[PDB]
Amino acid sequence: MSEQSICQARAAVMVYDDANKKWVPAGGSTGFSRVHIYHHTGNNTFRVVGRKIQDHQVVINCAIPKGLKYNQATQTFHQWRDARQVYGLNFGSKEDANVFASAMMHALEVL
Ligand SMILES: CC[C@@H]1C=C[C@H]2CCN(C(=O)[C@@H]3CC[C@H]4C=C[C@]5(CCCN5C(=O)[C@H](Cc5ccccc5Cl)NC(C)=O)C(=O)N43)[C@@H]2C(=O)N1CC(=O)O
Repeated sequence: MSEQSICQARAAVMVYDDANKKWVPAGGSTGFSRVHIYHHTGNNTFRVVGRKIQDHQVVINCAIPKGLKYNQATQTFHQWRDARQVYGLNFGSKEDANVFASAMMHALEVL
């Protein structure tokens, strides 16, 4: 397989609607997702890909660039921003937040 999952964590994936200063559910679909970080070993790249638990819709698919600032705002809500959007993960548990942050931080160390 070209891409290998390095973690799976449960979270409600949010994107920030700057115009209304409000978080809104990614993909317009309230509820929780299974959120992976996938590693493409060929070029050592990483992306966050999350799918709704119910209907499998992909609600996030974003690259993790070198130098990203991953903000652990709370024990259960982490966020980061790129050139177009601000993403937030409202984790199902502190354990899920810890798993995801570990993998993210690993990725950011090896990029
Ligand atoms: C899904 C509900 C949600 C859950 C939990 C809480 C936790 C706190 N919180 C926030 O939205 C916080 C409070 C202040 C506000 C102000 C601005 C925001 C919003 C937009 C981005 N931002 C930044 O602070 C970024 C972070 C950053 C730093 C460094 C690198 C990257 C980033 Cl992204 N700052 C820049 C300058 O990039 C922000 O997160 N905000 C969440 C929240 O209240 N709710 C409840 C609701 O919304 O009802």
